[PDB]
Amino acid sequence: HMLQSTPQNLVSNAPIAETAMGIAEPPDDDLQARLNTLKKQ
Amino acid sequence: SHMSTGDFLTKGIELVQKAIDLDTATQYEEAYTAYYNGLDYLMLALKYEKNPKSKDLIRAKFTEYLNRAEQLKKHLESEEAN
Repeated sequence: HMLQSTPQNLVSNAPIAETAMGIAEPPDDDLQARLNTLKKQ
Repeated sequence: SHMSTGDFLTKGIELVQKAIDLDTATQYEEAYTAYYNGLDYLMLALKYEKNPKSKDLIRAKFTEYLNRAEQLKKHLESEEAN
């Protein structure tokens, strides 16, 4: 088929535009660790 | 040899806002790439940020977008194997 419903495991934590708005006017170790893992391939 | 004049925070946000638009459109391949681009800038904003309240907020947002990017990546690994 041309189209498929988006899977429920992707829908549930879908962003709303509001999340990234109003942040800025135009502990860190495990975060850098996860980012290192995320970028691969 | 290059001055770092720009705002990494607002650059990171710009890229995440694009990712969110793509994510909403179900364009997950492009969204995933946009998220990780945004996160590289936010990570540098975090590393260099001297205001603790600002660091706290950046950390909270970084985590949220990182959680989502990780979900997309698993989805793409799944489509790729299948």
